[PDB]
Formats: sequence, C-alpha cells, structure tokens
Amino acid sequence: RTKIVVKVHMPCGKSRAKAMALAASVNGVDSVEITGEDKDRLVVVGRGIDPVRLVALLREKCGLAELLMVELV
Amino acid sequence: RTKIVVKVHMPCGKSRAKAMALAASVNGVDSVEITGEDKDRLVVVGRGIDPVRLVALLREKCGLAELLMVELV
Repeated sequence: RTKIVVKVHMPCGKSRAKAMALAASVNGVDSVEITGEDKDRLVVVGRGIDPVRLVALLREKCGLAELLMVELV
Repeated sequence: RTKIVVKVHMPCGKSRAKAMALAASVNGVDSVEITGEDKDRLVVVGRGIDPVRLVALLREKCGLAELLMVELV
C-alpha cells in the first residue's frame, strides 16, 4: 500500500473534479481525496502506482502539479 | 458534509477505476474510496451531492449499483 500527495493547480470545483477523476482512473488506486486549507493537495492511496507518471498526467491535464510525499501505508 | 455508500458491481481493477472516476467527477466530491472485503463498496464524501442521481450514473455505467447509506459527516 502506497500513499502519494500531489500539490495540484485546482482553483475551482470543476478542476478539482477533473484532477480527482484522473487519479481515480489509474489502475490500483483505492482512495482519492482533496485536502489542505487551499484544497490543493490530492491524496492518492493504492497499490502499484507509479508516482512519477501520476504527477506527469496531472501536470498535463491540470497545468501544474508537484509531488510532495510518497509513503508506505 | 455528506457521506454516501454505494454497493457497485466492480469485479476487476479496471471496473473499480471506472466507478471511482465517475464518482470523483461529480462536482462537490472531496473523497472517493473503495472498501469492503469484496471491494464492492464505493464511499463518496462531499457537499451538495444528490445520492439518487449518483447511484443512477453508477448503475448506468457499471451495470448494477445500490444505495446503502447516506449520512451527515
């Protein structure tokens, strides 16, 4: 089990939904959540997730994204 | 804040990802999670989510779905 936290440019509900649905569509994801005071942290938990590829998809579709944490759960 | 639990026909990783991404795409959703021993419970948390419409979208795209719980968080 792996937990990944990505800071994402997502300044409205529509853009939060686009990013959440992108992360949720990666095979092996069990959980996706938006957190933080600014609602700009995407938290993804699953098995067999490549963090580098996930951040690259989010950067491509949301414009800006940065990997903040990877952690075994 | 509202938490919704839907039992969904999702017997593989690909079909779990399709259902998760469908729930995540609804505006106002903050969290989506797959739970249960059989990995067949979709847990959705957010604001302003219509549970009846959510279950109807999941039924249409995954084949079978049933609302199990709605709860204020």
